[PDB]
Amino acid sequence: SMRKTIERLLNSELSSNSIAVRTGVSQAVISKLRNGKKELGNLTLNSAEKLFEYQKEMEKVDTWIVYRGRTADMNKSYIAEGSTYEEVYNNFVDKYGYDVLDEDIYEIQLLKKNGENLDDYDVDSDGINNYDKLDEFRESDYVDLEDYDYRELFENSSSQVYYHEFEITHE
Amino acid sequence: SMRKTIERLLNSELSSNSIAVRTGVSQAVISKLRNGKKELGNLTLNSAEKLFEYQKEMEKVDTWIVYRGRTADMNKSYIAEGSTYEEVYNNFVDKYGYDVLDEDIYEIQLLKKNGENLDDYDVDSDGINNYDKLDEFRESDYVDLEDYDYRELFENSSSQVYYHEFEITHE
Repeated sequence: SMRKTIERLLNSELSSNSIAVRTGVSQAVISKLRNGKKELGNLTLNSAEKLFEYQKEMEKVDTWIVYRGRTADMNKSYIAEGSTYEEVYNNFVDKYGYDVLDEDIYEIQLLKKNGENLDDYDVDSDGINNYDKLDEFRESDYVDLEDYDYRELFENSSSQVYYHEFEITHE
Repeated sequence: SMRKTIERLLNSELSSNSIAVRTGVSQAVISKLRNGKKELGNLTLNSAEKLFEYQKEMEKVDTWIVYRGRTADMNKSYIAEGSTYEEVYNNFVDKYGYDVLDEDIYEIQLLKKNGENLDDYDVDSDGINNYDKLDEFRESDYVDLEDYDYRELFENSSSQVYYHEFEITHE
């Protein structure tokens, strides 16, 4: 855990008790670090990591995502929000349901992520048609969708929502 | 220090006395770490740093980082490389420019690292809008970004590049 980051935490206006509660390091240690009775280099690696990780979180850039979707006819508009693409997807389905995005988009994304073949699953605009292979695939061990895959769930979709915009802010 | 690097040193074939003469760390401590008498967490920050800095210099020549960035266009992907995360960023900006990563991500990360409140800088999806206060901060005395911050500039970006992969030799 780098000393310069721990020093930024120790020279901060936070109370020694508040640092202790939030990090799990004793107030006694924090106080001795702040008054010079204990040198920072004398901290154990575990406690140094706890202080370093808390200060990194205090300096972490935040992310907020606003999704805007439009139908090809531009009659209907959709808006979903969240700090990750999964939360945006969850907000979208909570607001508009699970039948607005392309059919089986979640499963199709899983198949694409695992190296599977679209021809084998009879993928169609209506949806995956070969259900028996898909049920066997669920029994098969596979890698779960990552956060980026939830963004692709919107972008791979064209049946009802054709226009997809993701506005990101770090404020 | 970083555990992973120190764990490489202890596990890799070397003499505890040769480690002692090269690093200055007591042979008793190196032996106790290897035999499980001393846990790496209980090692003081001073000794952990001396062990880490040694292994780092012995791996500096062989250390390479490859970054891969995914976008909505499957055909369009970004590659950057370097011995440090900062070098990876410099290769990325030389090859692709400064308008691919999220707006003003470098400056926003710098502001956050220095404890600045983004409200004062009028941050939104367009980036920093209050250029006057940014000019004051640039002319102020501030802490520069450290190496891990450059990995974060890619990791926190989600507008154009939303999936980030780092391949590190760690040797």
